[PDB]
Amino acid sequence: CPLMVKVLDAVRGSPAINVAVHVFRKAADDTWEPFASGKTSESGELHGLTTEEEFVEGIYKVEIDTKSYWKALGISPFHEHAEVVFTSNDSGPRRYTIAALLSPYSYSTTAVVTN
Amino acid sequence: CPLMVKVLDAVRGSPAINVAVHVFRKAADDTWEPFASGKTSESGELHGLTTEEEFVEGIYKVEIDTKSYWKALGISPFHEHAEVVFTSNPRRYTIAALLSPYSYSTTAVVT
Amino acid sequence: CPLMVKVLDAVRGSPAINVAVHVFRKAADDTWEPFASGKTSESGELHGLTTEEEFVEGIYKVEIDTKSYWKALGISPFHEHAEVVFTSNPRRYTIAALLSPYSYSTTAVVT
Amino acid sequence: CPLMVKVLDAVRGSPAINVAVHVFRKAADDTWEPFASGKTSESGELHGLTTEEEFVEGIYKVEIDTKSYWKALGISPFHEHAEVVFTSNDSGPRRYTIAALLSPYSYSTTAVVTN
Repeated sequence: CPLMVKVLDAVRGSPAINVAVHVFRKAADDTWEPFASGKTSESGELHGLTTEEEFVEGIYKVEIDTKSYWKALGISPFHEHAEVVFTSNDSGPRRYTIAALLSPYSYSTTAVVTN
Repeated sequence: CPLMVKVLDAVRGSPAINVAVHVFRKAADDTWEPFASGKTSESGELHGLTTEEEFVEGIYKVEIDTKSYWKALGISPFHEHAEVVFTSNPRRYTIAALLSPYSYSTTAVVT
Repeated sequence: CPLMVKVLDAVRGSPAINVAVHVFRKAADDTWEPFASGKTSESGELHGLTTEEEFVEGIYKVEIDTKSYWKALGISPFHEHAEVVFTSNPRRYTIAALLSPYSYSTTAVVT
Repeated sequence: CPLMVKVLDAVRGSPAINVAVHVFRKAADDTWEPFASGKTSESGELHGLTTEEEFVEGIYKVEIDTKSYWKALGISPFHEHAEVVFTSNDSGPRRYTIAALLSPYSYSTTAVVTN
Protein backbone atom coordinates (compact mmCIF):
# COMPACT_ATOMS: atom_id res chain seq x y z
CA CYS A 1 0.00 0.00 0.00
CA PRO A 2 2.09 2.92 -1.25
CA LEU A 3 -0.84 5.37 -1.26
CA MET A 4 -3.61 5.48 1.34
CA VAL A 5 -6.28 8.15 1.81
CA LYS A 6 -7.96 8.97 5.13
CA VAL A 7 -10.94 11.31 5.40
CA LEU A 8 -12.37 12.81 8.61
CA ASP A 9 -15.54 14.80 9.38
CA ALA A 10 -14.94 17.87 11.56
CA VAL A 11 -18.66 18.52 12.18
CA ARG A 12 -19.53 15.12 13.70
CA GLY A 13 -16.01 14.09 14.75
CA SER A 14 -16.18 10.86 12.84
CA PRO A 15 -14.58 9.07 9.91
CA ALA A 16 -16.09 10.29 6.66
CA ILE A 17 -17.62 7.06 5.35
CA ASN A 18 -18.33 6.12 1.72
CA VAL A 19 -16.64 9.20 0.24
CA ALA A 20 -15.62 8.76 -3.39
CA VAL A 21 -11.92 9.36 -4.09
CA HIS A 22 -10.39 9.64 -7.55
CA VAL A 23 -6.65 9.65 -8.24
CA PHE A 24 -5.27 10.96 -11.53
CA ARG A 25 -1.74 11.08 -12.88
CA LYS A 26 -0.44 13.84 -15.13
CA ALA A 27 0.18 12.71 -18.70
CA ALA A 28 3.00 13.89 -20.97
CA ASP A 29 0.61 16.34 -22.66
CA ASP A 30 -0.11 17.70 -19.15
CA THR A 31 -3.65 16.32 -19.01
CA TRP A 32 -5.07 14.40 -16.04
CA GLU A 33 -5.60 10.74 -16.76
CA PRO A 34 -7.45 8.38 -14.39
CA PHE A 35 -5.12 6.37 -12.22
CA ALA A 36 -7.06 4.76 -9.25
CA SER A 37 -10.28 5.30 -7.31
CA GLY A 38 -12.39 3.98 -4.46
CA LYS A 39 -14.68 4.86 -1.58
CA THR A 40 -13.68 5.34 2.03
CA SER A 41 -14.53 2.52 4.43
CA GLU A 42 -16.31 2.59 7.80
CA SER A 43 -13.00 3.84 9.27
CA GLY A 44 -12.75 6.67 6.74
CA GLU A 45 -9.79 4.98 5.08
CA LEU A 46 -9.22 3.93 1.48
CA HIS A 47 -6.63 1.19 1.08
CA GLY A 48 -5.59 -0.75 -1.99
CA LEU A 49 -5.75 2.17 -4.43
CA THR A 50 -2.57 1.14 -6.24
CA THR A 51 0.53 -1.08 -6.15
CA GLU A 52 4.20 -0.16 -5.94
CA GLU A 53 4.69 -1.32 -9.55
CA GLU A 54 1.95 1.06 -10.80
CA PHE A 55 2.79 4.06 -8.59
CA VAL A 56 5.74 5.49 -10.51
CA GLU A 57 7.17 8.96 -10.02
CA GLY A 58 4.95 11.65 -11.43
CA ILE A 59 2.41 14.32 -10.63
CA TYR A 60 -0.73 13.00 -8.94
CA LYS A 61 -4.10 14.55 -8.14
CA VAL A 62 -6.31 13.11 -5.41
CA GLU A 63 -9.91 14.34 -5.83
CA ILE A 64 -12.20 13.78 -2.84
CA ASP A 65 -15.93 14.15 -3.56
CA THR A 66 -16.73 16.24 -0.51
CA LYS A 67 -19.85 17.85 -1.98
CA SER A 68 -21.69 14.52 -2.27
CA TYR A 69 -20.69 13.65 1.30
CA TRP A 70 -22.13 16.83 2.79
CA LYS A 71 -25.28 16.89 0.67
CA ALA A 72 -26.19 13.36 1.76
CA LEU A 73 -25.99 14.51 5.39
CA GLY A 74 -28.25 17.50 4.73
CA ILE A 75 -25.49 20.05 5.40
CA SER A 76 -24.80 22.75 2.80
CA PRO A 77 -21.20 22.61 1.42
CA PHE A 78 -19.08 25.19 -0.34
CA HIS A 79 -16.50 23.20 -2.33
CA GLU A 80 -17.08 20.99 -5.36
CA HIS A 81 -14.44 18.62 -3.99
CA ALA A 82 -11.10 18.66 -2.20
CA GLU A 83 -8.10 18.36 -4.56
CA VAL A 84 -4.63 17.29 -3.41
CA VAL A 85 -1.90 17.66 -6.04
CA PHE A 86 1.68 16.53 -5.50
CA THR A 87 4.75 15.06 -7.17
CA SER A 88 5.73 11.66 -5.86
CA ASN A 89 9.42 10.98 -5.35
CA ASP A 90 11.21 7.66 -4.81
CA SER A 91 13.66 8.60 -2.06
CA GLY A 92 14.05 5.40 -0.09
CA PRO A 93 11.21 3.26 1.23
CA ARG A 94 8.10 5.40 1.37
CA ARG A 95 4.36 5.17 1.94
CA TYR A 96 2.10 8.19 1.37
CA THR A 97 -0.92 8.83 3.55
CA ILE A 98 -3.10 11.67 2.25
CA ALA A 99 -5.32 12.82 5.11
CA ALA A 100 -8.22 15.22 4.61
CA LEU A 101 -10.21 16.92 7.36
CA LEU A 102 -13.58 18.12 6.08
CA SER A 103 -15.87 20.96 7.15
CA PRO A 104 -18.73 22.38 5.08
CA TYR A 105 -16.83 25.56 4.14
CA SER A 106 -13.25 24.43 4.77
CA TYR A 107 -10.88 21.54 4.45
CA SER A 108 -7.32 20.80 5.40
CA THR A 109 -5.09 18.17 3.95
CA THR A 110 -1.79 16.76 5.06
CA ALA A 111 0.66 14.27 3.64
CA VAL A 112 2.35 11.84 5.99
CA VAL A 113 5.30 10.16 4.27
CA THR A 114 6.68 7.24 6.26
CA ASN A 115 9.40 4.66 5.80
CA CYS B 1 -2.71 47.28 19.07
CA PRO B 2 -0.14 44.67 20.11
CA LEU B 3 -2.50 41.68 20.39
CA MET B 4 -5.43 41.00 18.05
CA VAL B 5 -7.65 37.93 17.60
CA LYS B 6 -9.48 36.86 14.44
CA VAL B 7 -11.94 33.96 14.38
CA LEU B 8 -13.63 32.20 11.43
CA ASP B 9 -16.48 29.66 11.30
CA ALA B 10 -15.76 26.67 9.05
CA VAL B 11 -19.35 25.40 9.05
CA ARG B 12 -21.12 28.58 7.98
CA GLY B 13 -18.24 30.09 5.98
CA SER B 14 -18.45 33.32 7.97
CA PRO B 15 -16.61 35.35 10.57
CA ALA B 16 -17.30 33.90 14.00
CA ILE B 17 -19.23 36.80 15.54
CA ASN B 18 -19.61 37.53 19.27
CA VAL B 19 -17.06 34.95 20.37
CA ALA B 20 -15.80 35.54 23.91
CA VAL B 21 -12.00 35.68 24.24
CA HIS B 22 -10.10 35.84 27.56
CA VAL B 23 -6.39 36.54 27.87
CA PHE B 24 -4.44 35.45 30.94
CA ARG B 25 -0.84 36.12 31.97
CA LYS B 26 1.19 33.75 34.12
CA ALA B 27 1.76 35.39 37.51
CA ALA B 28 4.72 35.08 39.87
CA ASP B 29 2.88 32.39 41.84
CA ASP B 30 2.38 30.26 38.70
CA THR B 31 -1.32 31.07 38.52
CA TRP B 32 -3.14 32.49 35.49
CA GLU B 33 -3.88 36.17 36.17
CA PRO B 34 -6.76 37.65 34.14
CA PHE B 35 -5.11 40.04 31.68
CA ALA B 36 -7.80 41.20 29.21
CA SER B 37 -10.95 40.02 27.47
CA GLY B 38 -13.44 40.96 24.77
CA LYS B 39 -15.78 39.65 22.08
CA THR B 40 -15.27 39.32 18.33
CA SER B 41 -17.01 41.86 16.12
CA GLU B 42 -19.19 41.36 13.06
CA SER B 43 -15.94 40.87 11.10
CA GLY B 44 -14.76 38.16 13.51
CA GLU B 45 -12.02 40.46 14.79
CA LEU B 46 -11.23 41.51 18.34
CA HIS B 47 -9.22 44.74 18.62
CA GLY B 48 -8.40 46.80 21.66
CA LEU B 49 -7.71 43.95 24.08
CA THR B 50 -4.63 45.63 25.51
CA THR B 51 -2.03 48.37 25.03
CA GLU B 52 1.69 48.40 24.42
CA GLU B 53 2.21 49.54 28.03
CA GLU B 54 0.06 46.78 29.49
CA PHE B 55 1.35 43.94 27.22
CA VAL B 56 4.59 43.22 29.07
CA GLU B 57 6.86 40.22 28.57
CA GLY B 58 5.51 36.97 29.94
CA ILE B 59 3.65 33.76 29.23
CA TYR B 60 0.14 34.40 27.91
CA LYS B 61 -2.91 32.17 27.47
CA VAL B 62 -5.64 33.17 25.00
CA GLU B 63 -8.85 31.21 25.69
CA ILE B 64 -11.46 31.39 22.93
CA ASP B 65 -14.93 30.34 24.12
CA THR B 66 -15.79 28.03 21.25
CA LYS B 67 -18.28 25.94 23.25
CA SER B 68 -20.65 28.86 23.88
CA TYR B 69 -20.35 29.84 20.21
CA TRP B 70 -21.48 26.44 18.93
CA LYS B 71 -24.18 26.17 21.58
CA ALA B 72 -25.64 29.54 20.52
CA LEU B 73 -25.63 28.30 16.91
CA GLY B 74 -27.48 25.14 17.95
CA ILE B 75 -24.55 22.76 17.31
CA SER B 76 -22.93 20.17 19.57
CA PRO B 77 -19.23 21.04 20.12
CA PHE B 78 -16.42 18.83 21.29
CA HIS B 79 -13.99 21.30 22.85
CA GLU B 80 -14.54 23.45 25.91
CA HIS B 81 -12.50 26.21 24.32
CA ALA B 82 -9.54 26.81 22.06
CA GLU B 83 -6.40 27.67 24.06
CA VAL B 84 -3.33 29.41 22.66
CA VAL B 85 -0.28 29.65 24.97
CA PHE B 86 2.87 31.53 24.01
CA THR B 87 5.73 33.55 25.44
CA SER B 88 6.22 37.19 24.46
CA ASN B 89 9.60 38.95 24.60
CA PRO B 90 8.05 40.88 17.88
CA ARG B 91 5.63 43.83 18.42
CA ARG B 92 2.16 42.86 16.95
CA TYR B 93 0.62 39.43 17.53
CA THR B 94 -2.48 38.25 15.66
CA ILE B 95 -3.95 34.99 16.95
CA ALA B 96 -6.12 33.55 14.17
CA ALA B 97 -8.45 30.62 14.81
CA LEU B 98 -10.62 28.56 12.47
CA LEU B 99 -13.48 26.74 14.20
CA SER B 100 -15.36 23.52 13.48
CA PRO B 101 -17.47 21.60 16.01
CA TYR B 102 -14.86 18.81 16.49
CA SER B 103 -11.72 20.58 15.24
CA TYR B 104 -9.94 23.90 15.33
CA SER B 105 -6.75 25.41 14.09
CA THR B 106 -4.87 28.37 15.39
CA THR B 107 -2.04 30.33 13.81
CA ALA B 108 0.10 33.19 15.08
CA VAL B 109 0.89 36.03 12.71
CA VAL B 110 3.74 38.04 14.23
CA THR B 111 4.59 41.35 12.56
CA CYS C 1 -14.32 43.19 -4.99
CA PRO C 2 -16.28 39.95 -5.33
CA LEU C 3 -13.36 37.52 -4.97
CA MET C 4 -10.41 38.02 -2.60
CA VAL C 5 -7.62 35.65 -1.50
CA LYS C 6 -5.68 35.75 1.78
CA VAL C 7 -2.69 33.50 2.45
CA LEU C 8 -0.74 32.86 5.68
CA ASP C 9 2.56 31.07 6.32
CA ALA C 10 2.41 28.59 9.23
CA VAL C 11 6.19 28.12 9.43
CA ARG C 12 7.24 31.76 9.70
CA GLY C 13 4.07 33.07 11.36
CA SER C 14 3.66 35.72 8.67
CA PRO C 15 1.51 36.67 5.72
CA ALA C 16 2.56 34.64 2.70
CA ILE C 17 3.90 37.43 0.48
CA ASN C 18 4.21 37.33 -3.33
CA VAL C 19 2.26 34.10 -3.73
CA ALA C 20 0.99 33.58 -7.28
CA VAL C 21 -2.74 32.86 -7.54
CA HIS C 22 -4.55 31.86 -10.76
CA VAL C 23 -8.32 31.69 -11.14
CA PHE C 24 -9.93 29.54 -13.82
CA ARG C 25 -13.56 29.21 -14.89
CA LYS C 26 -15.02 26.04 -16.38
CA ALA C 27 -15.83 26.69 -20.05
CA ALA C 28 -18.60 25.24 -22.19
CA ASP C 29 -16.20 22.60 -23.53
CA ASP C 30 -15.35 21.41 -19.99
CA THR C 31 -11.90 22.97 -20.09
CA TRP C 32 -10.48 25.40 -17.52
CA GLU C 33 -10.49 28.89 -19.06
CA PRO C 34 -8.03 31.37 -17.50
CA PHE C 35 -10.19 33.87 -15.62
CA ALA C 36 -7.86 36.10 -13.56
CA SER C 37 -4.57 36.02 -11.67
CA GLY C 38 -2.40 38.05 -9.32
CA LYS C 39 0.09 37.91 -6.45
CA THR C 40 -0.43 38.37 -2.72
CA SER C 41 0.70 41.65 -1.21
CA GLU C 42 2.86 42.34 1.83
CA SER C 43 -0.27 41.66 3.93
CA GLY C 44 -0.81 38.28 2.25
CA GLU C 45 -3.93 39.61 0.53
CA LEU C 46 -4.83 39.63 -3.14
CA HIS C 47 -7.44 42.21 -4.12
CA GLY C 48 -8.60 43.30 -7.54
CA LEU C 49 -8.64 39.89 -9.21
CA THR C 50 -11.96 40.52 -10.91
CA THR C 51 -15.07 42.71 -11.02
CA GLU C 52 -18.74 42.12 -10.34
CA GLU C 53 -19.39 42.26 -14.11
CA GLU C 54 -16.68 39.73 -14.93
CA PHE C 55 -17.42 37.30 -12.04
CA VAL C 56 -20.40 35.52 -13.59
CA GLU C 57 -22.02 32.31 -12.35
CA GLY C 58 -20.00 29.19 -12.96
CA ILE C 59 -17.54 26.68 -11.57
CA TYR C 60 -14.27 28.31 -10.51
CA LYS C 61 -10.84 26.92 -9.65
CA VAL C 62 -8.43 29.00 -7.55
CA GLU C 63 -4.87 27.63 -7.84
CA ILE C 64 -2.42 28.98 -5.25
CA ASP C 65 1.22 28.42 -6.26
CA THR C 66 2.46 27.05 -2.95
CA LYS C 67 5.37 25.11 -4.47
CA SER C 68 7.11 28.23 -5.81
CA TYR C 69 6.53 29.95 -2.47
CA TRP C 70 8.30 27.25 -0.46
CA LYS C 71 11.06 26.93 -3.04
CA ALA C 72 11.77 30.68 -2.83
CA LEU C 73 11.93 30.34 0.96
CA GLY C 74 14.41 27.46 0.65
CA ILE C 75 12.02 24.75 1.90
CA SER C 76 11.01 21.43 0.33
CA PRO C 77 7.23 21.38 -0.31
CA PHE C 78 4.96 18.43 -0.87
CA HIS C 79 2.11 19.92 -2.89
CA GLU C 80 2.29 21.36 -6.39
CA HIS C 81 -0.32 23.94 -5.43
CA ALA C 82 -3.39 24.43 -3.30
CA GLU C 83 -6.58 24.14 -5.37
CA VAL C 84 -9.98 25.49 -4.34
CA VAL C 85 -12.96 24.57 -6.56
CA PHE C 86 -16.45 25.93 -5.99
CA THR C 87 -19.62 26.94 -7.78
CA SER C 88 -20.88 30.53 -7.67
CA ASN C 89 -24.54 31.47 -8.12
CA PRO C 90 -23.58 35.19 -2.08
CA ARG C 91 -21.80 38.37 -3.35
CA ARG C 92 -18.24 38.49 -1.78
CA TYR C 93 -16.02 35.41 -1.58
CA THR C 94 -12.79 35.36 0.43
CA ILE C 95 -10.66 32.26 -0.09
CA ALA C 96 -8.30 31.97 2.89
CA ALA C 97 -5.41 29.52 2.89
CA LEU C 98 -2.92 28.54 5.59
CA LEU C 99 0.29 27.00 4.26
CA SER C 100 2.77 24.49 5.67
CA PRO C 101 5.29 22.51 3.60
CA TYR C 102 3.32 19.21 3.85
CA SER C 103 -0.15 20.55 4.73
CA TYR C 104 -2.56 23.31 3.91
CA SER C 105 -6.02 24.38 4.84
CA THR C 106 -8.44 26.51 2.93
CA THR C 107 -11.65 28.17 4.08
CA ALA C 108 -14.29 30.15 2.24
CA VAL C 109 -15.71 33.24 3.90
CA VAL C 110 -18.87 34.22 2.02
CA THR C 111 -20.42 37.58 2.90
CA CYS D 1 -7.78 2.12 24.61
CA PRO D 2 -10.46 4.76 25.19
CA LEU D 3 -8.08 7.69 24.57
CA MET D 4 -5.33 7.75 21.95
CA VAL D 5 -3.25 10.73 20.81
CA LYS D 6 -1.70 11.08 17.34
CA VAL D 7 0.74 13.86 16.47
CA LEU D 8 1.91 14.83 12.96
CA ASP D 9 4.63 17.18 11.67
CA ALA D 10 3.46 19.47 8.85
CA VAL D 11 6.99 20.71 8.01
CA ARG D 12 8.57 17.31 7.30
CA GLY D 13 5.36 15.36 6.60
CA SER D 14 6.15 12.77 9.21
CA PRO D 15 4.88 11.42 12.51
CA ALA D 16 6.03 13.64 15.36
CA ILE D 17 8.15 11.19 17.34
CA ASN D 18 8.95 11.28 21.07
CA VAL D 19 6.63 14.21 21.84
CA ALA D 20 5.63 14.43 25.49
CA VAL D 21 1.87 14.40 26.12
CA HIS D 22 0.23 15.16 29.46
CA VAL D 23 -3.44 14.56 30.22
CA PHE D 24 -5.14 16.29 33.14
CA ARG D 25 -8.66 16.00 34.52
CA LYS D 26 -10.55 18.89 36.10
CA ALA D 27 -11.01 18.51 39.85
CA ALA D 28 -14.06 19.58 41.85
CA ASP D 29 -12.27 22.79 42.86
CA ASP D 30 -11.76 23.42 39.12
CA THR D 31 -8.01 22.80 39.21
CA TRP D 32 -6.16 20.58 36.74
CA GLU D 33 -4.90 17.37 38.27
CA PRO D 34 -2.55 14.96 36.47
CA PHE D 35 -4.37 12.06 34.89
CA ALA D 36 -2.07 10.24 32.33
CA SER D 37 1.02 10.96 30.24
CA GLY D 38 3.42 9.47 27.72
CA LYS D 39 5.56 10.11 24.66
CA THR D 40 4.56 9.52 21.06
CA SER D 41 6.03 6.45 19.37
CA GLU D 42 7.84 6.10 16.03
CA SER D 43 4.38 6.27 14.39
CA GLY D 44 3.50 9.50 16.20
CA GLU D 45 0.90 7.67 18.28
CA LEU D 46 0.48 7.39 22.03
CA HIS D 47 -1.51 4.36 23.13
CA GLY D 48 -2.20 3.01 26.59
CA LEU D 49 -2.71 6.39 28.27
CA THR D 50 -5.65 5.17 30.35
CA THR D 51 -8.22 2.41 30.85
CA GLU D 52 -12.00 2.49 30.53
CA GLU D 53 -12.33 2.12 34.32
CA GLU D 54 -10.17 5.24 34.92
CA PHE D 55 -11.55 7.40 32.09
CA VAL D 56 -14.78 8.60 33.70
CA GLU D 57 -16.87 11.50 32.45
CA GLY D 58 -15.29 14.84 33.14
CA ILE D 59 -13.33 17.71 31.68
CA TYR D 60 -9.94 16.70 30.26
CA LYS D 61 -6.94 18.69 29.05
CA VAL D 62 -4.41 17.14 26.67
CA GLU D 63 -1.15 19.14 26.70
CA ILE D 64 1.27 18.38 23.87
CA ASP D 65 4.83 19.66 24.39
CA THR D 66 5.26 21.10 20.93
CA LYS D 67 7.95 23.61 21.90
CA SER D 68 10.42 20.89 22.92
CA TYR D 69 9.71 19.02 19.67
CA TRP D 70 10.51 22.00 17.44
CA LYS D 71 13.52 23.19 19.42
CA ALA D 72 15.16 19.77 19.16
CA LEU D 73 14.82 19.98 15.37
CA GLY D 74 16.41 23.44 15.25
CA ILE D 75 13.20 25.14 14.08
CA SER D 76 11.90 28.17 15.99
CA PRO D 77 8.38 27.62 17.46
CA PHE D 78 5.73 30.05 18.63
CA HIS D 79 3.57 28.10 21.08
CA GLU D 80 4.51 26.81 24.53
CA HIS D 81 2.45 23.71 23.81
CA ALA D 82 -0.78 22.64 22.14
CA GLU D 83 -3.71 22.29 24.58
CA VAL D 84 -6.86 20.29 23.80
CA VAL D 85 -9.67 20.71 26.33
CA PHE D 86 -12.93 18.77 26.16
CA THR D 87 -15.68 17.14 28.19
CA SER D 88 -15.91 13.39 27.74
CA ASN D 89 -19.37 11.87 27.49
CA ASP D 90 -20.43 8.23 27.78
CA SER D 91 -22.96 7.98 24.95
CA GLY D 92 -22.64 4.40 23.79
CA PRO D 93 -19.39 2.64 22.93
CA ARG D 94 -16.77 5.28 22.22
CA ARG D 95 -13.05 5.69 21.63
CA TYR D 96 -11.48 9.16 21.43
CA THR D 97 -8.60 9.88 19.09
CA ILE D 98 -7.08 13.33 19.64
CA ALA D 99 -5.07 14.21 16.53
CA ALA D 100 -2.74 17.20 16.39
CA LEU D 101 -1.07 18.59 13.27
CA LEU D 102 1.95 20.71 14.16
CA SER D 103 3.64 23.63 12.40
CA PRO D 104 6.09 26.04 14.02
CA TYR D 105 3.56 28.90 14.24
CA SER D 106 0.31 26.95 13.97
CA TYR D 107 -1.42 23.79 15.01
CA SER D 108 -4.74 22.13 14.35
CA THR D 109 -6.42 19.52 16.42
CA THR D 110 -9.34 17.25 15.75
CA ALA D 111 -11.26 14.71 17.77
CA VAL D 112 -12.36 11.50 16.10
CA VAL D 113 -14.94 9.70 18.22
CA THR D 114 -15.64 6.18 17.00
CA ASN D 115 -17.79 3.28 18.12
